[PDB]
Amino acid sequence: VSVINTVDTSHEDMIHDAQMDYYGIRLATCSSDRSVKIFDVKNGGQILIADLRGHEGPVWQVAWAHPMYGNILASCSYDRKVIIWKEENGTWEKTYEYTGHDSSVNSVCWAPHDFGLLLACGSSDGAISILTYTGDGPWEVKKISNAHTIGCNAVSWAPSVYIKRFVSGGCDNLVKIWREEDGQWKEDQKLEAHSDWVRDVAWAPSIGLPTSTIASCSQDGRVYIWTSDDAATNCWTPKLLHKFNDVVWHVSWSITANILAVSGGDNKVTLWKESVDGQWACISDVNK
Amino acid sequence: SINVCSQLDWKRTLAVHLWYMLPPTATIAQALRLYERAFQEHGEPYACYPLPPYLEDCSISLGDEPSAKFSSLQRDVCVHLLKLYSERQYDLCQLLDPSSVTPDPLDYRLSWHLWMVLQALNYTHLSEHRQG
Amino acid sequence: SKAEIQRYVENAQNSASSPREKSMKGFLFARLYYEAKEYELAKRSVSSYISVDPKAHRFLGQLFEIEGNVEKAVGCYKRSLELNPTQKDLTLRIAELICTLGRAEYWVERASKLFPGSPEIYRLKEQLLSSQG
Repeated sequence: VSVINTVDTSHEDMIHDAQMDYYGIRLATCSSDRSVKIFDVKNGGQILIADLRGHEGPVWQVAWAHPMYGNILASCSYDRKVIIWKEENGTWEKTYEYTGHDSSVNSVCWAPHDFGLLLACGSSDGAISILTYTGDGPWEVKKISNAHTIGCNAVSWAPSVYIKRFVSGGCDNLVKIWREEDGQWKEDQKLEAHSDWVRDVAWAPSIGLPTSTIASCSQDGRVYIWTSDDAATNCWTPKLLHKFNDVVWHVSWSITANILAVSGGDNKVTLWKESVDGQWACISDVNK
Repeated sequence: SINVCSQLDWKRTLAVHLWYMLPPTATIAQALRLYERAFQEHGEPYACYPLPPYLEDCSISLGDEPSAKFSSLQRDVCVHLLKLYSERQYDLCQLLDPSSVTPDPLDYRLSWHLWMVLQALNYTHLSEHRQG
Repeated sequence: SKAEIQRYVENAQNSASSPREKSMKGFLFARLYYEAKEYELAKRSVSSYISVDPKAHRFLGQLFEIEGNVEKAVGCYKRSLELNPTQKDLTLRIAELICTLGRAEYWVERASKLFPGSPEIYRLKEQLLSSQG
């Protein structure tokens, strides 16, 4: 509601996505100008600290890693290259470049620090690659082939509760949850409710709750809320939030109070919070 | 139709039923139920619907269909408190809704202290999920 | 208490003089008149609301029907249906208009598909067939 410092990005195109760090001192930003820029916003002062240009095509997503492993920043892209940057003594350098995909990599999401330094990459070839840094040596790659028939749009890991699980949504109209069994990523659930392409899926960071909640926005506009009271049962119940007329793009949960931020093609952000009785109600409308 | 109960807010309507209409020796529950049936019609709805103190200004226009709206409108915490005081069959969740006292759904102080008092009164029908 | 209604009249007057279009504010004042009873200005403000919604739509339709105004009934019902911000039933009086006009076949088939056990609509389509068969 209140207006703090407004940043000047010195960019040349539409910033497709952004993401702040764990402690809220920095902001990564990615645009269609093949450039990932790092901004140090401290005490209301916009300071461009780094400009990382290593892609051949547009950059779609940027994800910060947990503080304990250092300042690790992942950036996916259209050029089938997942570039992992790392800050050493104030200098950002490319440490690893995974080029094992046939089409555009659309999403990157780090695993909870408990599991390790795992990164999931969803690409338009219908494949999810799991990169793993063991501390010593290179990155072990586990590629889940034919995950989605057409392509994979978004990936998001479950809060650590340790059974490693992550949810992925694709253009095949199906939201799929994955689970690591015996060291192998196997398909766990198939949630079907959308009539069109799933654009983004994000697993709620459930705090003090037995229930697990996942949100999924789609092309048709219907935002569904998937809830499973018991993790063992794996019975997921969907609940329509609101059918937006314009294509909903991505969904994001708040860390502390689980408030969903929904953005549609109408250039507006609608905040939704579940009430005690159960009905979801919009609390504010923050348009561009 | 000489309605004596008219021009009175829900609280005063129940109070009048307790002293004047009912005998000097009566139980609270019976009076409450009678008042409830009074606005639920019989036969005219002479009593007033229990409305939150902020929603009173614009009582929903009951054009030919009052009941289909009453089944979505909330009631002030006091009614549910009286009901729980009488019996153990009621939704604690409705009772503990932030909107009832304050329109915004972000203020929770009262709700939380009330839940603590209810836990301390040996009344814990609330599900783990909602508590959390 | 006749007082807060006058205050709401003042506020709706302000939010009608400032935002001249004000179908919503003027419709709140019209709903005040409909809670009270001055059919002329009530229908007029509701007409401003609909033209410039099921509330004003049913107001216009039922007023036209109670006066016998098939023309205004068909206009209000058809406009509301084809724009539909919340509108289901007025197509019935639309069917009655189209019948009083061969034409009622569309709306009587619509009512047939929306409610199979329809005696009134079955007889209406029966008379439509008896005039257009």
